[PDB]
Amino acid sequence: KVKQDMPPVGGYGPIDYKRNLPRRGLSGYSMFAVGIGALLFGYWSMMRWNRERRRLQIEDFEARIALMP
Amino acid sequence: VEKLLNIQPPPRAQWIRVLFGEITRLLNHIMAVTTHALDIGAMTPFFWMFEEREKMFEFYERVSGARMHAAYVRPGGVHQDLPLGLMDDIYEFSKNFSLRIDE
Repeated sequence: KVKQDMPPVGGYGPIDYKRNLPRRGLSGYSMFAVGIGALLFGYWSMMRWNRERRRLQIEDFEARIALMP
Repeated sequence: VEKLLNIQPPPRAQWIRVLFGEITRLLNHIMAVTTHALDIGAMTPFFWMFEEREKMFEFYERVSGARMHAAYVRPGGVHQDLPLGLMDDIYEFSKNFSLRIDE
C-alpha cells in the first residue's frame, strides 16, 4: 500500500507572524482641539442659563418685596 | 541519553521534537506573561490566553494520549507518531494565534 504520514500538498498557505498594532489617527493636538472645543460650548450654554436663572431670581425677590407690607 | 549512547533519531522524529519543542515554548511563555499579570493586577489576560492554552493541551491529548505529563519522548526518538489529522488542527491554531497575542 501507500504511506499514511501527514504532510499534505506543500505550504499550508501563508501565515502571518509579525506584529500589528495600527490605526489611531484622531490624535494630533486636535484631540485637545475637540475637547477644549466642548468646553467652549459648555461655558457658552451655561452662561446663558445662569443669566436666565438670575432673571428668575430678581422676579422672585420681586414677589417677596411686593408681599412685605 | 542519545548523545551518551551514540544514536541519532530519524529525521521525522527530530522534526516532531522541534515542533512540540517550540509549541511547549509557546506554553511556558504565555503562562509566564499572563501569570505575571495576574500576580500584579489585571485579572483578565490570564483568562483570555489560558483559553488558548487549553487548546494547546487539546493538542497534547491527541498526541501523547494524555493531558500534560504524558512523555511522548524517548531516547532514540519519539514514539507513537501523530494521529491522522493532527497537523490540520496545529495549522489552524497557529493561524490566528498571531491575532490573539497581538490582542
